[PDB]
Amino acid sequence: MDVNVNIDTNAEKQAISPYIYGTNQDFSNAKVTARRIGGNRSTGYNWENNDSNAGTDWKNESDNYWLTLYDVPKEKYNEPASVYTAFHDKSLAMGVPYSLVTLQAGGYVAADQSGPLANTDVAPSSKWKKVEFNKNGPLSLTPDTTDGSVYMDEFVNYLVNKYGSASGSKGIKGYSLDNEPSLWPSTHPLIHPDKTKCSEVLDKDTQLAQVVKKIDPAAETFGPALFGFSAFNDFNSSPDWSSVKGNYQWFIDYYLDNMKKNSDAAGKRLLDALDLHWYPEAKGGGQRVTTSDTSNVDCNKARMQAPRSLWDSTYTEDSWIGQWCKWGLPLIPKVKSSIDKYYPGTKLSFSEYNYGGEDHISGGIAQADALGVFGKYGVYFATYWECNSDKNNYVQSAFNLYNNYDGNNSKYGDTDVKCDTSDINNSSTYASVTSNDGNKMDIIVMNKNYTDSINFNFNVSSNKNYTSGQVWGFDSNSSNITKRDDVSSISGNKFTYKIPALTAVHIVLLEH
Ligand SMILES: [Ca+2]
Ligand SMILES: [Cl-]
Repeated sequence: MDVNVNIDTNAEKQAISPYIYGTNQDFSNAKVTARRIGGNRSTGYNWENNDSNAGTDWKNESDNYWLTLYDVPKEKYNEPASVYTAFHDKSLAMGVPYSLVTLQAGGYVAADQSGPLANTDVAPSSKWKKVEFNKNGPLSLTPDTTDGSVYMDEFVNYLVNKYGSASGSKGIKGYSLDNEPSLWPSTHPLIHPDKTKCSEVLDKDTQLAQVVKKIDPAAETFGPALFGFSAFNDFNSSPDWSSVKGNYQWFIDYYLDNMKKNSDAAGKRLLDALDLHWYPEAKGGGQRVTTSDTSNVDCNKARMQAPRSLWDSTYTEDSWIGQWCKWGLPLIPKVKSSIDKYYPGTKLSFSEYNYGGEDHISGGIAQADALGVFGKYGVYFATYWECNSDKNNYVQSAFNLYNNYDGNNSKYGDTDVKCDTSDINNSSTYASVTSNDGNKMDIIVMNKNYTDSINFNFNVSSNKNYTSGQVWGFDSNSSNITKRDDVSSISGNKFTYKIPALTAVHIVLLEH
């Protein structure tokens, strides 16, 4: 089929945030620009001794899981925050410019490593230390592990003491206000048996964000870290939602408006990034696309289309969101409208997401598309979450397609520009320019079609004169990014490139 692509390097310009190419889990061979330590294990992580609790993901088990996961040596097992310092040390060693780390708000953190806890061990008990936000006495780099409490200000202070402020080269840049708070009772029944109130989340986010700003005025806060659309909507059927709803379309408006009001009252921004998790509910072939089963072709197809629910008002996905909450899709324009109406200047983060089929071309194309979307639509931060025991070779290809396509860490541009394809069903196209190198334009082009090749007819409107194009890509035959044939000929900033089915490509155009 033929598809036209119209690029204008002087229209619809948008700064691409460098921190969209992040992860929660390290890749064996993929370039990242941001890393998070967060998720379910964060809520009951004790910084004083590194103990944590799995909650209902793993038998309410209190253990050394985070010590092993983050490769803390045995002689640092009892060093405060050794899990977080191993983590941020690795960020620095890798040259990764942004670490997002999680602080605790659930209410209690593991006191020991006694294994699976009984329902009788519900907090408060000898199994739990109480979280407090403020110590109200002098801070120590050697916190007391023998009392019944753990202090968040003392924790951040330890980290800043080691690394300095976020304003400097080594500082941790971001702090997450715990994790998935409306799921505290079902993920962490032993910490937080009761449903989380809208007023409770607001208050805890507000007070925890004030601790961060006190200790590191330059550090950024991420909240509320909502699990999914149900929490965006009515904070997962929060018992107090009816009484605080008023005119608010959804909990996101309530949350933004009140953080704005709370920030104005405190005299400083307390929320830097509205932080959200997005595991697509989109289905194909009767399956949610997050599945690892790639034998299901209609599921594979839905997977590559699913990123369209983030931005495209013409796309309808097969899900309960698509059926019952059409008002909330496409997601990013909706959230962006809420930000512009309730808390202007707030950034948007996706600290967990995963499109499934990680070891399949449909999983790589969907991941490549999600990364394009984040960059085109003003996402500040995003961190992929691993769902398939590191069987993620095509996910890694997508990351490398952007920032290490040639194995020499050549990267995508920092400025998104107008790049309109005539077929959004069968293709995705992103173009970028690099603010300090006018010699080049970078284009991501994917053929989402399962069987047919696409002749892409490119029309670049620019004052630059591009004369050569190089091409790198992956496809259904290999996750390995191979250098493909050069662009044939460029005449008057126009050229053609034929892409086979299920292929994702990075095109580099040069004036010279
Ligand atoms: Ca203590
Ligand atoms: Cl949540």
